[PDB]
Amino acid sequence: SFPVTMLPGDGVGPELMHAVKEVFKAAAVPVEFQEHHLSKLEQVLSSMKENKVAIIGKIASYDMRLRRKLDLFANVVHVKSLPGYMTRHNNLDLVIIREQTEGEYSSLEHESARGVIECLKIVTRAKSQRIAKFAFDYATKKGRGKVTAVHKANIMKLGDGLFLQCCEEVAELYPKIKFETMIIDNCCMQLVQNPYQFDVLVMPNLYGNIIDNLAAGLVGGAGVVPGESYSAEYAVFETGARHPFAQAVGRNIANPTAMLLSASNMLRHLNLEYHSSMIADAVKKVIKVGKVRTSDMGGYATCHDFTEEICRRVKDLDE
Amino acid sequence: GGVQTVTLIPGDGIGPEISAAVMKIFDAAKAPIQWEERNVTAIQGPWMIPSEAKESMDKNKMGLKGPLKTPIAAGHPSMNLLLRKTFDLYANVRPCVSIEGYKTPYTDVNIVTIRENTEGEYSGIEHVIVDGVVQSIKLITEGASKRIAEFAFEYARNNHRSNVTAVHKANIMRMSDGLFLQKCREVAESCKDIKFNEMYLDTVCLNMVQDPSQFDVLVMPNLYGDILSDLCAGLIGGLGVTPSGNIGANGVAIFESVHGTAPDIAGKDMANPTALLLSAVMMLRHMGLFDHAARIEAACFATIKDGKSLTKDLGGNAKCSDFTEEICRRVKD
Repeated sequence: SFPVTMLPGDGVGPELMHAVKEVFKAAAVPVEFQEHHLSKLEQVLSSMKENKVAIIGKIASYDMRLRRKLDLFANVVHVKSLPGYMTRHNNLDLVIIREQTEGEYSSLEHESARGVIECLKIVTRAKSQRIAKFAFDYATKKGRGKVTAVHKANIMKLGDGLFLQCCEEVAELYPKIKFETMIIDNCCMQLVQNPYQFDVLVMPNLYGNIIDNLAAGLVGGAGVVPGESYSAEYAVFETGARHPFAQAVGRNIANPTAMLLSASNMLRHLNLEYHSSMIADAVKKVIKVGKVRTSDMGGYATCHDFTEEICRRVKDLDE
Repeated sequence: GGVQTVTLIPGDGIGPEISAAVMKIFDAAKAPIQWEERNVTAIQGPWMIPSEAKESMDKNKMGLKGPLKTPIAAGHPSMNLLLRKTFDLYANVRPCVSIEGYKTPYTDVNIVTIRENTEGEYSGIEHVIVDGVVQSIKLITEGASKRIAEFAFEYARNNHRSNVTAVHKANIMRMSDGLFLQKCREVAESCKDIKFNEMYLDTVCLNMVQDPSQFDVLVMPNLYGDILSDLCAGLIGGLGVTPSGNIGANGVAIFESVHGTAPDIAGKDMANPTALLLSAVMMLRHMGLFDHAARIEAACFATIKDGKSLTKDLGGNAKCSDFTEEICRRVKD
């Protein structure tokens, strides 16, 4: 059973998706991938209408259009230390919830005079109240205790203040979750000094870009942090820090950990808890034993060698 | 050769204590500096800072500013906003270097973040289009972008620095950040003695937290500078140990502490002047008193590696004055 749309994407995306199906076939996972080698191609919206979930690589711009044609307004990134992989900050566990459809990401730019460029940054009560209720629903669904709202409302009094205001309003409906606000630049500095004061963070688009990759590098980097993007009907699974030179360099060198890890999140979403717990734990255990590690984690292993070992452990029965 | 007058703004809270501690450390090394205390707290006549404060900073170009208390009034503007527009402070410079006594997870850090201070998302332009729809305007111009990229390659050559990195998000804001990059490259080709490259804000953020050693001088637009500079602060110890200067027009510069006013320890002899000291060291170098600065700097660093006297916030029981006098002792080598 279970059809899932797969967009392999730009860069090493095709090689991670190859790892995903390889571990999936290994763990004998009941999921058939209906894949489109994109890059209208609104065939994607049709397949998601029937399938309702996707796994995607790295792709207004297409990315921010496809997001908009899917209303993928909420982005979730799980910053969680993996036991075997050691970093300056260990035993960390954060959720970065990010608005995706507004801000500076809609190409609203123009020239008002020669050499004077204006670029618009859009905040609306609609999209902010929505991402704010989503963050608090995430805190309640998952047992998190605090939601910190990150902004720069002291400079952008309107607008960043609109976003702030909706957060405080939404926050009264959830009196069982603690709610704090912090200023983006202060937040970034606390994130390196002491990231353990944070539980769930919620921010608009551009700040979310920054804090996605900053937290990602706290616990291991672009190769191990996974992320989802949700609609109200749709669930798209990707990697957490999806910045421009994230894993694009190299062939057979990339880390499949983040893609596998969110692939196992996708399985949890599909209600396949058995295969989610298996693949996740396989991945996590190959990292802990420290036998094979990819170059970004300090080892010498090829992407194929790392994936091979994940399969050898999903298939093992003495575990 | 000659004695100079620096406008000194002591500020609030631990302000006067750290100010008066820096005056004492300058005295100790017989540094050619007179001080002229002014007050920058804003008034509004026919919004502005007191006339005596303007005439002071205009006559003697240098200032040294301690922490100001955040105003209470809603309508009261940001004090740094009034300071910036009065003297056209366009380059905010933040050298972030690990301190040898103060152990941090990051040990090899030596970064300078030059930050465009005039425009960007701090344009101050916002509109309510319709109900519940706001619009903040980010502004990038070719003049300002060029000015900052010139400063950064200057700073890089003057302070014998080897690489400059233009940090942008031109992949997203293709026209605004694109223009910024365009002029950075333009300046970079007329100063081919410095290895220049570009990175994305998010690539720098993800790399900074993993390995700060690879970075050097970083030049970027306003918002990106604000975030990145505090981020790099946390790499070395926080706002309490980081210098800061704002270079402006007519030779004007104000060097500042970025840390808090800290009133709970006001009066008690417990504040830390390291931040305000290292900013006044910047001031000395910006004025060309290079040996007085390299000396004062060497003392303060030596005091912190000893450990004998550290304030409450670096792991010591030593008072603000026990710390200060140790430096003054040390600076008479």
